[PDB]
Amino acid sequence: GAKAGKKVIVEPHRHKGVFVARGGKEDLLCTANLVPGESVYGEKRISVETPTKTEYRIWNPFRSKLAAGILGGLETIYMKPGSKVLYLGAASGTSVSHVADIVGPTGAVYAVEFSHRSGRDLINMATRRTNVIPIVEDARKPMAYRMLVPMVDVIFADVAQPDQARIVGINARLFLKQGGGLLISIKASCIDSTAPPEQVFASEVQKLREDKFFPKEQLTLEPYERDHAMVSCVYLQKEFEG
Amino acid sequence: AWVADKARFYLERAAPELREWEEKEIFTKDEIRNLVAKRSDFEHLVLAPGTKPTDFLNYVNWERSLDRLRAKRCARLNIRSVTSHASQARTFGIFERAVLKHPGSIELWLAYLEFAAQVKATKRWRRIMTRALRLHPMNASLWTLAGRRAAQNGDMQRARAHFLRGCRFCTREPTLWLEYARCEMDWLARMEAKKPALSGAIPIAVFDVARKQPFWGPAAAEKFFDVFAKFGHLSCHERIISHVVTTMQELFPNHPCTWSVHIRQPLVGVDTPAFPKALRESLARLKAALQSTTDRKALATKMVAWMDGILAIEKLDAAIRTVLEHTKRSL
Amino acid sequence: ELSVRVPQLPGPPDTLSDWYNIPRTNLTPELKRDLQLLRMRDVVAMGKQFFKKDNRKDFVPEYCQVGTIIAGATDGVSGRLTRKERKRTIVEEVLSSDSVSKYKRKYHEIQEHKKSGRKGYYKKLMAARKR
Amino acid sequence: IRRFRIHEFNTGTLLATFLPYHTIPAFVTLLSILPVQRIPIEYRFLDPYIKSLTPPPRAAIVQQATNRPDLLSAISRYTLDSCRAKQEYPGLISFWGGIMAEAVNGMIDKMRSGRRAIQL
Amino acid sequence: VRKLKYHEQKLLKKHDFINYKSDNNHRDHDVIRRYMIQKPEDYHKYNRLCGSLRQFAHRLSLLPPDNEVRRKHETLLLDKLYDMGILSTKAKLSAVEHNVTVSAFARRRLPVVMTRLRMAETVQAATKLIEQGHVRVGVEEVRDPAFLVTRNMEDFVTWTVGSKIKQNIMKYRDKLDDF
RNA sequence: UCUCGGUCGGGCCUCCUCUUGGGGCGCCUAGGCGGUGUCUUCGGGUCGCGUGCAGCCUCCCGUCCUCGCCUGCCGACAGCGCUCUGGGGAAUUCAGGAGGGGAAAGCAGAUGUGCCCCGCGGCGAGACUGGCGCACCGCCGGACGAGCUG
Repeated sequence: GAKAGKKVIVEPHRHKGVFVARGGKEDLLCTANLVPGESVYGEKRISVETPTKTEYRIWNPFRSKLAAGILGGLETIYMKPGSKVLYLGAASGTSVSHVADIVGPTGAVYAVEFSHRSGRDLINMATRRTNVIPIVEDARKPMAYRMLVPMVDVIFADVAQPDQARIVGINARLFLKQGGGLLISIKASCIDSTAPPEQVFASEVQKLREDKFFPKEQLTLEPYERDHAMVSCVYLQKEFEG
Repeated sequence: AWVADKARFYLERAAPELREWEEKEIFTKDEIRNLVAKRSDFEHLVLAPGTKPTDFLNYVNWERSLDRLRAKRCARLNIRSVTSHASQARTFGIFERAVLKHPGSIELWLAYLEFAAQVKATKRWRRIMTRALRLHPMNASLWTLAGRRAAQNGDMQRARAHFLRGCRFCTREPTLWLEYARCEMDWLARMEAKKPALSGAIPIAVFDVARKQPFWGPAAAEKFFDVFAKFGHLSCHERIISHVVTTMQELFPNHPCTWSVHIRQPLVGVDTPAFPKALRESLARLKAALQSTTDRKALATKMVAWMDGILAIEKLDAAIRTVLEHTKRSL
Repeated sequence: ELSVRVPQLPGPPDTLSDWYNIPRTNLTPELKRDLQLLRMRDVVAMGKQFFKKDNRKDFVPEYCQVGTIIAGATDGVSGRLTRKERKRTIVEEVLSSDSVSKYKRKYHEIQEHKKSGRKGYYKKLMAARKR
Repeated sequence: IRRFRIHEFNTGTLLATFLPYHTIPAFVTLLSILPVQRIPIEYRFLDPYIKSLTPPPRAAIVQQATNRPDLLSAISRYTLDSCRAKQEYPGLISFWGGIMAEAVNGMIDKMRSGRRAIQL
Repeated sequence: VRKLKYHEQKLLKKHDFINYKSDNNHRDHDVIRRYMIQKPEDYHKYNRLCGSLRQFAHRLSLLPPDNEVRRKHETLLLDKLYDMGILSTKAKLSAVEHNVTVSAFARRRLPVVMTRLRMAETVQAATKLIEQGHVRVGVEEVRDPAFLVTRNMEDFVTWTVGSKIKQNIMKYRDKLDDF
C-alpha cells in the first residue's frame, strides 16, 4: 500500500486549492493544511521542506463523498479559495475540516451539526481551525441560526434526511446569494428504498428545480460508494458566479 | 460617478441668491466668481465617493461663515432686504445628506444639533434628536443633552420620557442615572424656587432601581451620594441623604466609601457658625473611620481628595487649616 | 510618526496565489528523472497495475513540489517504511524494491528481438557465404 | 513640491541645496521624483543613478566637478549666495570646501602640460 | 468606438467604420500587402487594364461563335497573354474571363518572379535587393520594381556584374573566382 | 408648377476584381551527431569462500561485438497544418476585448424657520349604546369624548 514516508510529489489540481499527490505506485488527493502538522482524525498528512512550515493532508474518498465526487470528476464545485461555504451535515467535521482547508484563512465555513457529541468533535475542530464556525442545531429550522449565518455562496449538503429537498430549499432561500452554487449528496436508499435509484435521482432533481434551482451536472460517485449521486446545481440563474 | 450632475442640481439651486447679490452692490463680480468656484469645488468634494464627516463640517462651516459675513457686510451697507433663509435651508440640506451618508458620527450629529439650536428651530431640533437617538441608543451624552434641553424648556414629562428610555437602555454605565437624578433634583429645586413633590420620592426610587442595576457598585453609590450632596438647600434633602446613607451602610457596610459618606454625611447644606460645629462632628466621624477596620489606604485617598476640595475652598481659620494639613500628612 | 518613504521602483509568475503558492519547479536532473519515472509509472507495475495513461507530450507540470508522507497513526506496524528503506528518492525506492531482475529480463528480450535480423545476422550470412 | 512643483520649476536650486546631504535617504527619494530633462545641464550626470536608485558617492561628484567648470561654478555660486545671505552652516561649508579642494587638486593634475605655452 | 451594446447595435445595423462597401472588402489593400507593391496608384492602373481585358473577353464571347474574326482574336488574345505569362493555358476563353487577374499580374512583376526563380528568400527581401540594384535583365540593370517580367525574360533576369551577392554565392559553392 | 412616360450614365445593390505552378514557419520521419545503458568476447584486478590445489564467488576496469534510451540538436524526399507588407525578440505609442477585486455606489418626484388660526387626520384617558349569543364562554357594531399630535 501507500505506506508512510514515501517520496511523492504534489501538483495542482484543476480546482483551486486541491492538489494531487502522485508518487511511485500511488496517486491520491490532498489539500493544504492550515494548522500545520496536526492531524484531524489520524488522517495521513504530507510534509515538505521548502527552500518546514507547509504541510498537506490527504483525504480518503471512502470517507468523504466530497472527495469521491472530485475523483469522479465533477465540473466545478464552486468553492474557490475565498468563497463563503455553508455546510449541511457536519458529521463530526472530517470533510468539514477538508473544506475548511480548501477555503483557507480568508474564507469561511459555517457548519450545521444536530447531534451533540458529533458536535463536540465539531467544535473541537473549530477550536483548532479558525475559519470554520460551528452551528449545532436543527438544520430543518434555519431560523435557528439566521442570526448566525451571513450570505454564503456555496452550500454543500450531505444530510441523510427524507425531506432533503425542502430542507435545502428553505436553507437556500435564507442563505444563498443570487447566483448560488450548491452540491448535494443523494443516498437513494435513504430517500426511497423501493425505487430504482436513477429515478430517485430524477425526482430529487425535479423537486430542486421546483425549489427554483437549475441543475447543471450530476454523477454517480460509483466506485467509491453504492447508490449515491452527487448533484451540482445553481440557485436562481444559469452561469455560476455573477 | 454622476457627481458632476448632482452638483449641477445643487449649484443651480444656489444660483438666484447669487443673482440677487450680484444685482446688489454687496459683492463685485470677481468676488462672485470666487464664491461660485469655491462652492462648486466643495459640493463636488461632498458628493465624492469616499467622503468623511470632517469634510462635511468643513463645508458647512464655510457656508455658515458666509452667512455671517453677508450679514455683517449688508449691515455695513445698511441693507435690510436680504434674508438668510435660503442659506440656512441649503445648510440644512447639507446636514441631511451628511447624515444619510454617515449616520454614525456623534460628532457630526452634535454639530447638527448645535446648528439647529443656534438657529432657533426647536421642532426640527426635536426631530433630529429623535433620529440621532434612534441611531445610537447607547450614548449617554445625547440622552443627557436631549433631556437637559427638555428640562430647560420646561417640558418635564418629555424630559422624563427621554431619560427613562435612556435609563432603560444604557445600563452599563451609571452616567445617565446620575444625570437623571441631577435634573430631577434640579426640577425639585425649580419647584421649591417657585414656592408627590411634597415627598419627592423619585431619587429614592431611582436609587432603589440602581440597587439592582448591573453597574451597581459602592463607588457608584458614592458618586450618587456626591451628586445628591450637591445643592443641599432643599426640604427632603436630609431625608434622601439619610436614606442613601442607611442603604449603603446596610449593603456595603465596611466599604471605605461607606465610611467616607459616614464622614461627609452631616454636611448637606452648610457653608457661618453652623459650619465648624458640623466640621467637628464630621471630624469625629473621620477619626472614627480612620481608626476603624477599613482599607486605610483607600479611605485616606478618599479623604485627601475631599480635603483637596476643602482646601480649594477659601475663608477658614488657620489652626483648623494646619490641623487638616497634619491629618493629611499623617496619611 | 510620519517618515520618509523608501524608493524601490526598479514575466510569467512565480508562486501560485490560487493554490497557496506552490512554487515554480526548479528542475534538478533528479527531478527530471523522477518525472520521467512517474509518466512511466504504467510500466513500473509489471502488469500488476494499469493506470489511466495521462500522457501529454510535455511531461512537466509548471508547478510542483517534492514531498513525503508523514504518519498514519492508525497503521504503524507495516504502513511505514523502515529506516533502511526510507530512501531519499522515488527512483531509489523503485530500485530498492524487487523485480529489477524481471525488468532486466524483459529488457534483454527486447534487446534480442531488435537485434533479430538487423546487422550481426547479415554479417554471419556473408561470412558463411564467403567461406 | 506638491504645491509649487519646486522640483520642476526651480530644479537647480533644490538639487543644489540637497547635494550636501548626498548620502541620505531623503536625497535618494528626491532623486526618484526628479524630472529628467528638467535636471540642469551640469547635473545631468545623475541619470544612471535615477536608473539605479542608489545615492551617488562623493568621488563621483568630484570627478564630474573636475571635468566640468560649470558644476563647480554652480556649487560655489550657490554657497556664496548663502553666505552672502548669512545663512550658511558648518556642514554645508565643510561640504563645499571639501569638494572645491579635491576638484582643484584634480584640475591642476589635468592642466599640467610640459609644453610651456599650454601650461601658461 | 467600443463594441456597441445590444440595442445600440440594433440601431447601428448598417454602421461600420472600416469595411466600406466602396472599399470592396479592401481587396485593394489585401492584395497590395500580399504582393509588396509600392504604389496603390499602380494597383489601380493594373486594375483598369484588367477591366479593359475582361470587357474585351466579354464582347468577344458576345460575338457569334462561328466567326473568323472571333476565332482569330480568341487565338490572339490567348497566345499573347500566355506569352505574357499571366495565364496558365492557351485554349480557354472562360479561363480568360474568370481567371485573368491583377493578382496574376503582380505575380508576374519582377520581385515576385525572382522569388519564384529562387533569387532570394522572401519577396520583401527581394525588393530590398533590387532596390539596391543587384538584379539585371538582359544586359541592363533594373531599378523599377514593377518591371513586368514577361515569360521570355524570366529565363534571363539574373545577377549583375560587380555584385557582392554573386560573389557570396560563389563563396558558398566554392568556386570563388577572383577573376 | 400638379402629374406621366421613356432613356448606353451615376447613386444603391450584386459577383468578380484573392484563394498563386509561389514563399515563410511548424508537425511527421529515413537517419547523422552528442550524452549514455545494456548484451556478447577476453584480459587485468577485487570481496570472500573452498582443499587455500582445483576451483567457486562479489565487485570493478579496459577490449571486442553490436543494439537500445534521451521533452537534446540537426534532419533529405514525400504528405499535412498554420501563415504570408516573411518568422522571432525587446523597449515604447495608441485602438478595443475578457475577467478578478476595491467603492454606501444610495438625485421617485430635491419647497427656510417659528407662531397662531382654520380645514382635515391620527393617537388617545374616559364615558355610552344596538343587536347577536340552544358547548354559553362572550362577540361584533354605532357614536360621544378630556388631553396630545400630524
